[PDB]
Amino acid sequence: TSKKKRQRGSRTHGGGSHKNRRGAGHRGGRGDAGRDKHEFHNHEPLGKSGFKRPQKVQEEAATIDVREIDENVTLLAADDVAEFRVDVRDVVEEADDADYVKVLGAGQVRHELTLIADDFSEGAREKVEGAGGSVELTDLGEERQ
Amino acid sequence: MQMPRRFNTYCPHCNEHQEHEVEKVRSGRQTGMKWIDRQRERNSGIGNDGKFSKVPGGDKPTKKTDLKYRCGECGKAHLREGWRAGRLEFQE
Amino acid sequence: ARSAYSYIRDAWENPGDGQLAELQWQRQQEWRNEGAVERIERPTRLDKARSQGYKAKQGVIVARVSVRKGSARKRRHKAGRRSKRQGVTRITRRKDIQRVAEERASRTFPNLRVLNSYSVGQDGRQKWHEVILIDPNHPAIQNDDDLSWICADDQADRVFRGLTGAGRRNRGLSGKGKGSEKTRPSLRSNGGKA
RNA sequence: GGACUGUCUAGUAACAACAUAGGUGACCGCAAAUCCGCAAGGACUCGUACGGUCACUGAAUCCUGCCCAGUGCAGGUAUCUG
RNA sequence: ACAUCUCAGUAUCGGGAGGAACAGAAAACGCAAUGUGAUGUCGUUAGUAACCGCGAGUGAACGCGAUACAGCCCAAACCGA
Ligand SMILES: [Cl-]
Ligand SMILES: [Cl-]
Ligand SMILES: [Cl-]
Ligand SMILES: [Cl-]
Ligand SMILES: [K+]
Ligand SMILES: [Mg+2]
Ligand SMILES: [Mg+2]
Ligand SMILES: [Mg+2]
Ligand SMILES: [Mg+2]
Ligand SMILES: [Mg+2]
Ligand SMILES: [Mg+2]
Ligand SMILES: [Mg+2]
Ligand SMILES: [Mg+2]
Ligand SMILES: [Mg+2]
Ligand SMILES: [Mg+2]
Ligand SMILES: [Mg+2]
Ligand SMILES: [Mg+2]
Ligand code: NA
Ligand code: NA
Ligand code: NA
Ligand code: NA
Ligand code: NA
Ligand code: NA
Ligand code: NA
Ligand code: NA
Ligand code: NA
Ligand code: NA
Ligand code: NA
Ligand code: NA
Ligand code: NA
Repeated sequence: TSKKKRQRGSRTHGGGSHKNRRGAGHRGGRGDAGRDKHEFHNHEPLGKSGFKRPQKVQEEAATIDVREIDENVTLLAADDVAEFRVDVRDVVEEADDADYVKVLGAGQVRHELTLIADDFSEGAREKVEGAGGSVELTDLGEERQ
Repeated sequence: MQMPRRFNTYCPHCNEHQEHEVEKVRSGRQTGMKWIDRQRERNSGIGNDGKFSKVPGGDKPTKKTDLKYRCGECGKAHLREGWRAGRLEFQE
Repeated sequence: ARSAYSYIRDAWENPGDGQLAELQWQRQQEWRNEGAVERIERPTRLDKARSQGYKAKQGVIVARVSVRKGSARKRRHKAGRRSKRQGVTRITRRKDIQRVAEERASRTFPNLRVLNSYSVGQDGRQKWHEVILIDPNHPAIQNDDDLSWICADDQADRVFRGLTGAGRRNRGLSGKGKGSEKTRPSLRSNGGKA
């Protein structure tokens, strides 16, 4: 039995005095009315902030953390088993409509990996060379200067 | 109140105390080419023109100090918080 | 070599210069004394006519139509209106003078259909255009592989529905890309927003 | 009290209210002044200053003083503003 | 409260076509490309970009997945009844 189904006989259906549930006055105005006066509480302040750049000048990067790669190496049997080597561009999902692929250094690297990507970070590098591994920058990756 | 035209104080640019010269900020002219100037033309037409139909506000009994502190050596200026003053006159 | 037609065209690039200038000064005097719709035997600008569809044939008609210059002839509000809608003077109509002339002509010839039109000048208070009309019932046209299409039922009263050339342009259908989001495939379908 | 005959709140007001002749000022020579229309056009007007428009006062009799600073209208205007 | 805004290009008014109308073979797009390739419409893009007493509110498109697919004729040049 629902709350609704128990209202017959209550007269007010939970509204308190029958002088309550009338029009927009019981709401303090239609929609967002009074967002700076009587109902300013818990409303983001009035104002203009910052600027936007034209969408066709914006770039969307494809990210991936080392932890993800390293945790699935033994399962990624369909990828080169060097002295491990994996072209990152083939691992990441959503790599089609992306401007490039970048490897981030989050997590551990318990293997000797030879990574191929368009861009890396310090932590990504240090952790790969920390496990006696290399990092190979792609031709697109040659855009660093 | 009176105020010395030149005195020693911290220059946030050199990062060491130096002699600054005090001047009153003059109003820079309007180019009339900012976004607000364009919206006035676009949005104004037949009948009332919203905000662009309003007229100048009013006046406070006393305005704060609008000054420019210029460093004697590096020559750059910095701004400071003002204080209500009925009149300001520099000494020398 | 240049066609003889290319010369009529060139003179009309500058209706204020040369002989055409003197010609226009003379003509308009007789024009101002004529009606609103005057059927004429030969087009004033041969090159433009033929370019638009004209043909020296049975069932092809032409008519000069004068319309007044200026904005809308509107009556001031008689009941309550917010300031935005109390205008009279700066209000103009959304249909252009050339499209107005085309209509006043098609009504004079209730059996014919508008093919196209062009401008033939104006003075200080009126504009003249020459509409080209076609008899959809004459067999000379019904067998013309160039003009027969204007015989179909769906071409009936084509001017009043904006299917004319000047019509389609005034409806903002020129551009095929940017700026034509609310105009194509029709103004009415896009909630009337252009 | 209103000069008089006259008009009015169909349905709580018939009056001292409105009208009136009479007095006064204003605008206009007619392609006018005043007014109607979005326009095409129209009333006044088959009229022309002894006219007709726009107002005030309100028969007759005796009269109708002073003020142009403010507001209004109108004319002029070196110079200022525009 | 209210004047821009909103209700809405809605109600209502004038004119007109059909069995469907309108649109339509780029002076296009601009995931900028070594790329797409007429038009409607459906799903999505997205309440995103953009508007706005920058208040309340308002509000696309390119692309994509589908449906269905189809491209052609003049004016002129050169001929001249
Ligand atoms: Cl941005
Ligand atoms: Cl100051
Ligand atoms: Cl027609
Ligand atoms: Cl594309
Ligand atoms: K309103
Ligand atoms: Mg205005
Ligand atoms: Mg449609
Ligand atoms: Mg009486
Ligand atoms: Mg009574
Ligand atoms: Mg009585
Ligand atoms: Mg009685
Ligand atoms: Mg009386
Ligand atoms: Mg009198
Ligand atoms: Mg009199
Ligand atoms: Mg809207
Ligand atoms: Mg408000
Ligand atoms: Mg686009
Ligand atoms: Na409750
Ligand atoms: Na109630
Ligand atoms: Na509320
Ligand atoms: Na407030
Ligand atoms: Na894509
Ligand atoms: Na605009
Ligand atoms: Na017709
Ligand atoms: Na528009
Ligand atoms: Na009597
Ligand atoms: Na006075
Ligand atoms: Na005076
Ligand atoms: Na109110
Ligand atoms: Na607004």
